[PDB]
Parts: sequence; C-alpha cells; structure tokens
Amino acid sequence: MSVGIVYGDQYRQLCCSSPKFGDRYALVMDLINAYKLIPELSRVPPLQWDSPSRMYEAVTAFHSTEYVDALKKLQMLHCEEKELTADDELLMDSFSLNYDCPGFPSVFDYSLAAVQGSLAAASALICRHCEVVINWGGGWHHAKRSEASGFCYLNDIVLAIHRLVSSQTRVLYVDLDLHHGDGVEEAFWYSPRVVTFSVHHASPGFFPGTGTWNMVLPIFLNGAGRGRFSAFNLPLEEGINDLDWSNAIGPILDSLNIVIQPSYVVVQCGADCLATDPHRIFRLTNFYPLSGYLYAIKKILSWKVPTLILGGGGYNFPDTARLWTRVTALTIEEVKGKKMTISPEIPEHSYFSRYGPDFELDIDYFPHKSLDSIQKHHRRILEQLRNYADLNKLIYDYDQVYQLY
Ligand SMILES: [K+]
Ligand SMILES: [K+]
Ligand SMILES: [Zn+2]
Repeated sequence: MSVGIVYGDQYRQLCCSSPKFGDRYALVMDLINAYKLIPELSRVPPLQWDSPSRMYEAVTAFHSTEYVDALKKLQMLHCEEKELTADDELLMDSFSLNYDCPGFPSVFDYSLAAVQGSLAAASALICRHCEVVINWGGGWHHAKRSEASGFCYLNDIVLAIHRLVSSQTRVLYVDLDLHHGDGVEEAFWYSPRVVTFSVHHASPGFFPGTGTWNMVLPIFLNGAGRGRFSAFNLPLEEGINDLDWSNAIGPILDSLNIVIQPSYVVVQCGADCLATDPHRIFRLTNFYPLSGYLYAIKKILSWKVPTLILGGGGYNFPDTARLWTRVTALTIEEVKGKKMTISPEIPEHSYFSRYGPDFELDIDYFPHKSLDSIQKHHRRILEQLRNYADLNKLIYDYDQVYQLY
C-alpha cells in the first residue's frame, strides 16, 4: 500500500550538482510537490554509512577499489582547481573518466548520492516499509565495474539489485530508457536469479552499440554459464509510437513475470524515449486517458510485486518532470487505490516558467503512426524464455505464455 520516494535537502543539492543533468531533479520533485503528491508518499531517506570503510565496502560490492579511488581523486582534483598531471590524465583515461564522463567538483558525492538513494529504496522494499519506492535521482545503468560510461559513474541499479538478491530471491530488471541497459546486463550476465530486460533504440554508431545482433553471421548473446538465456533485449528502429512500443513490450513483460515469478521488480524509467527528448528517436508521450511508459508501469504494478522505479536518461528537463510526475501519480493510484487528479494546467511553483509557453502537463506533441521486426523479436524472445525456463527447471503454462503474444 505504501509508496516511498527518495528525497532530502543534501540529496537534492547533490542530484542537482552535475553539469549534464543540472537542476532536472529539482524540477521533477517540485512538479510532484506542486501537484500535492508528497503527502501520499513516504520519504525514504538516502542511506548513509558508519565510516568510510563501510561506504567503500558497499560500493566495491560491484565497483573496483582502484576505480572508486580514481573517482574520489577526480573530485579532489576538480575541487583544488589543480590542473591534472599527465600521470593523472592517463589514470582517469584508464577508467573512461573523460569525454562524456568528465570530472567536476562534486563528481564522487553526486555519483554516490544515487547509490545512497537506490540502496535505501531497496532496504525499504526488503523490510516491507513500502510496496513501491521511486528514486528519480537514480537509474545510472551504463556504469561498469571499472569504467564510467554515458554520464554514469557508479551503478546505483547494480548495487540496489545486489542488496535485493542478498536479502530463493529472483529480481526482474526492466530498462525502459532509450539506451541499452548494458551495465546492469553485464553485472548479472552469469546469474539466473537476476533476469535483465532492456527495450531500446539500436542502430549503427548509436550508444552503446549492445542489446542487439553482434559480431563475435551476427549472434544475439543472452547471458552465460548459470545465467545463459537470462539477458533479454528488444532493439527497435527509430520513430516508434506509444501503441507500437506498448504492443512490443507488453507480452514480453507479462511472459517474464509469469515464468520468473520475481520477488522484486526494478524498473529504469529513463525519459529519453519521449517524442520531445532532444535525441528525437522514439515518439513516446506522457498522455493518460496512452503513454507507453504509463502502460508499462501500470502492467508491472498490476503484478503486485515489490517494485523499485528509477530515473535515468531524459534531456528535456520539463518533459522529464511531466512524465515522472504522471508515473508517480499512477504509482499512487495503482498501489494505494487512491485516484490522484492532476490538473492539465501546470500549478504555480518555483519552476513554473520552465513549462512555457503552453504550461500544460501533456508534452507538446501530436502522435501519428510509427511491426514485422517486432514479430521476429517476439518469436526469438518467446524461444529464449523457453530455454531460460528449461535451463532453470521452471514450471509454467507454455500455452498461456504463447497466447500473450
Ligand atoms: K533500455
Ligand atoms: K542475468
Ligand atoms: Zn538514455
């Protein structure tokens, strides 16, 4: 019944301290506040640690000591306004702490804050304080063991899932971001207990290039060892709309829930599939009568499985706030059974000016038409799900699953 959301004063400051995402988190939490949702939500405080040793122990559950050390040293150098020595440039380069993942004065505290948020969110599900927890400061799916990638420095998702599986525990991870959830997929590549499902754009030279047919004829990789068939991917061509994306993923989600019977669901809800994201690749909306995002979240919540909802990508800050406000309101409705009426007019607040010139909740887009490739992927995914079920000796109505598709 209880819906948790991660916020706090320091957390807000840190989530708003990065050059790439600026004040997006402030717009998200202030639009949620403006629509009077905060009293319906349980504040989940970010996790803090008893010592540096305890913080390091927690982060190095996934990340390497040398990577965490390099990330902490990058923050120190950007704070002293020290020019990096040639030696320091090579160190940072070795961890990809450069180009799209640059240093900045708060890079470690900013990155860690996401981990603090998503770990606290996982704990609140484990002790059953909340049935769903939202962290709009998390979702950094690209970060690897020893590599920064796609403005992801620490993988708050991997650390949250590790806490859930450590708490027979199975986790279904659903990645709705425009980009492939490569970092989360890789971390659990060998585990049958964490099934990863990413739906994303893939095309030649599009970041990160995984989650699709790869040269090793190209083959579709899907995990290894005990984790064989446990990594699911739906790559989609540009231009897909709400209905087609919904019809593409809906049967996959329902089939994974039926076969896996997850103890926890973790959803990455990156907003860069919106028609108005500057990426301009997918044509998803935040519309509610239907938004692909809201269709997906409503389906996942209907399973009544303890669920972690995270952010991620989303480069139109006002449209990201607009979508994540509706996801939050939908979450309250579905979990609490309490209808939350949201005025189509953006309420007056701190950031009202940023919603111009229309100042409406619906993103300013008129959907039109975007099927063949989806059917091929459906046959391949249904096949892979059977192989996953067979390998792990899982019992399920094959016909019931076939019928979803
Ligand atoms: K994705
Ligand atoms: K896996
Ligand atoms: Zn993205």
